[PDB]
Amino acid sequence: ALKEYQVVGRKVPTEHEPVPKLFRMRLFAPNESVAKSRYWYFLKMINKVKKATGEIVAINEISEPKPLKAKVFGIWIRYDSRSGTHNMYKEFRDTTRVGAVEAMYADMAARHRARFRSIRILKVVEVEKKEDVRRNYVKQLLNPHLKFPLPHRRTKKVFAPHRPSTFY
Amino acid sequence: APPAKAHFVSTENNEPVTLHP
Amino acid sequence: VSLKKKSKRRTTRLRSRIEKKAAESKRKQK
Amino acid sequence: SEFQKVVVIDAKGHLLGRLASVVAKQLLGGQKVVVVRCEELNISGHFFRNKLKYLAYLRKACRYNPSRGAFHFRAPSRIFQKAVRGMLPHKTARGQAALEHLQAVEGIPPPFDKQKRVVVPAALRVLRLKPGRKYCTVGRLSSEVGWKYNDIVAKLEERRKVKSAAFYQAKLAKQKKIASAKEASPVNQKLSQFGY
RNA sequence: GUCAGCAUCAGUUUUCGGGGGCGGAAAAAGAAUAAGGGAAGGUGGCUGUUUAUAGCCCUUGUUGUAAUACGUCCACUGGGGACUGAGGACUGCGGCUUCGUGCCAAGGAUGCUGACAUAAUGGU
RNA sequence: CUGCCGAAGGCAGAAACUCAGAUCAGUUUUAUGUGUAAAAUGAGAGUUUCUAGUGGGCCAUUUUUGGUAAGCAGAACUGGCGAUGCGGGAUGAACCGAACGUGAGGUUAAGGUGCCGGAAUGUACGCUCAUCAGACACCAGAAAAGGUGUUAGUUCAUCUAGACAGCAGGACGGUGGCCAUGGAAGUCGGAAUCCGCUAAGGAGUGUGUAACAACUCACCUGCCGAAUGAACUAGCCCUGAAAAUGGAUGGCGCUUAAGCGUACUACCCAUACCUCACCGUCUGGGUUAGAAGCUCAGACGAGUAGGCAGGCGUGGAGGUUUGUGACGAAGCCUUGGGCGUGAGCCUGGGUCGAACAGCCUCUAGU
RNA sequence: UGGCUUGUGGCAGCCAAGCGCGACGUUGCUGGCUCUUCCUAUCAUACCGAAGCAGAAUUCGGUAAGCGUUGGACCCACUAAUAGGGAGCUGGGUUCCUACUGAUGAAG
Repeated sequence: ALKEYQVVGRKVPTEHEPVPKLFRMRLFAPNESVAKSRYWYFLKMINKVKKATGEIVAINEISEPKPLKAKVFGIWIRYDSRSGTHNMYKEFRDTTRVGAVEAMYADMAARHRARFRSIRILKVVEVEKKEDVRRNYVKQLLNPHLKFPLPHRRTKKVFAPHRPSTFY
Repeated sequence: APPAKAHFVSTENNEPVTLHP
Repeated sequence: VSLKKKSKRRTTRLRSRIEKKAAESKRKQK
Repeated sequence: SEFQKVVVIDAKGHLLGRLASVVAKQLLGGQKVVVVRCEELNISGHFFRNKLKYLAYLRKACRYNPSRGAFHFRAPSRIFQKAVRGMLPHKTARGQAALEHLQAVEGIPPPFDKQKRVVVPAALRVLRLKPGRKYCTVGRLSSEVGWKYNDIVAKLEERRKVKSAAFYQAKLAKQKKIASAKEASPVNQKLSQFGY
């Protein structure tokens, strides 16, 4: 699965730069090693800081402060496509930022044939205001009187003696 | 060259800044 | 049943020839 | 889920490929299988496409002695047998013996209409097909590919359902009598703490 | 002589279970209980409002030094199954034992028992 | 017959002796600019001498120039093949794993878990319906694009001052503006295309009329109450042509997949990996209590050309076995038994009738 | 022995959806005699759509390969039509088994 990490890093201090600036990024990766490499290439492509002359100063996994409250997360991401450039913004209702990112990765691999390396996440933000929600299906979930029967009921022990119920 | 030794990295002077790709 | 006019399965010369000439196409566009 | 000598499967509402695969695995396990009522097997895909599939199957024939050419079987039971045997190693003695353990029939003949008929949930269309999907019936594809015994089976099935309904009503009445005497008996409440 | 069963072991190995530390935001949550803030997908009330005859969200205190969760470790431990028994007096390295021809899971299996012999194994 | 070493597109081995070395490396650092020089790791490193076989070619890789509808041609390096069995890709000289003694057990790689087929008709989230779907494999030839198929997005639009649509109505009067004509009044046809009114009626969007007239939009008002529209991108789907007997994602078949994409577990097995036994080769230690022997330990095992070593069998000769034999030699047959990895050897039974064999040497029309 | 192959020519300019190119457009000039089967890319026959199609006759296009596509020296007749292709024999020109078809035949 995925875990959210904060990676703080800087280049090695020298005489030219006695106090190098400290760069922190919030990013998602299965483990710390992938997170550090994910961060290093991001730092290379944004600020041209080489991996050799830099160092990861702080690694910290982050847990969801309120995993028991359903939230709506809007995700700004950039995609590499045939043209090599695209921008998308999706909304997912889930109780955890990590799960929202996992759902985003599954949806994009399902729709646009996107892989982990092809997807770079710009921002995952929480949308508390109902009006700020843009997606109609999210608004459908947010309606106060939501109700619906179970979808995809679908139901070793081969050779059942009776016919299936698949109803109530 | 040996591996880099443990040291300190004071941030009160330069607090970490959020970077987004 | 296949239900096709052209077989979906390919011959070994044909499948090998794609990697022969697909690589050359990348050489040409380079 | 216990080894019986003979398993009678009422193929109504099942999917041809899924039921064939389950049956083909049971035959290699060494179990006699009787698949009754084969004119009710369901196949995914709309009827016109399935008939085009079958009519393409007729096209396969020898250019010398079509008598030795492919044998196109039109009965729904034989259609199921062809599906099953394609999932078996019938070129060997093991697969050939496995085929001998399968009896696929049209309707429910009298030797098997008085026996319990289990169903396979892994092949049932209701549990395995998304609602709103077009399908077809083998007993219908057979009639428009050459099978000429549809009316007789339907008539003999209406008779069978009438007789079975009369039998069930008699058995239900006897079961009601036994059920009424059940709570009348005392030990059924006296020491029923074991859950029975 | 043949084939078995079990027990105690040694080598290899697979599969469940318990106990205990140690780390992270000294988990995050959560519960219970005191402040303040905000409101809703607006409850009682009267479409509109701010806990009332439902409640929710945010911050802080507290119960607290809570648990859990994951990671990690134990020279902590309880079981189940399978393959193997090479070597052939004595030394060696070790632990108990007061030393002891002392004992021991410590430089490679022993012990107990049963059935069959016209059967069983093995060969063709 | 077996074992060991083992290529080549100057090699591999053999013998003769250096130093227990800073002596070399299909290597990486440090310094100076792929060259050179002076830390890491690994390895015992070497020198002269002679002597078998080969000096070819196929495939792919990255560096360029000449190129054309279109491929293509010529270089350098790199590997694989060739001497190479095994697992998988339905099967295969060049694809993915893996380098091979005889076995037992465990675990995997690549690929897989609907049935054929050993292994989850597992879990979770999406996409897709194809009257000639997909499982294909940079989807590269057709390829540029079409679609009132679907799901997502990106950028601009109006919207309880009532959105789009829908019904009701207005959509005018100067004016039949002017040339143009049988007949043209906005609408056969030639430049616009102005104005009074507005909330709006375009010298007029189309149909139509010989000409008219009449209807429509494009433009506004009444009712009606909420979202709606346009242009692009992405995934799947249809199409983007192909013939000639039957027909192939390998087959059966599969449509909340057994197709496509991702994520997570569980599971399957190669000669591969690990533990053990055994065979052989090499190497190392020890051995005065068949020395051509004994003993302990470790590593290793494809193999063509080629090199080295040890054995099995056949005819004859010398020596030996107080050797075997008419109470049955040799030979031959055999569903008998035993030994050796093997060449082969011994033996039981039957037949048979007069010679034959082991050991150490010699020899060859072996 | 290319998933080959088929219906739309060559040069220049103007645009210009867009990314110096730039698509469509737009303008400038000179071998025959008999034989089994298959494909449709249909000549005729069947049924349809369009056209100044009044009728008759006809043109083009669609589904369609079920069934036909001749007789004589490109020529001239017949015919509804004389459509196009794939997978035993002869002329002028250079100096065993297996298949196919019929026939028996032991056997639950």
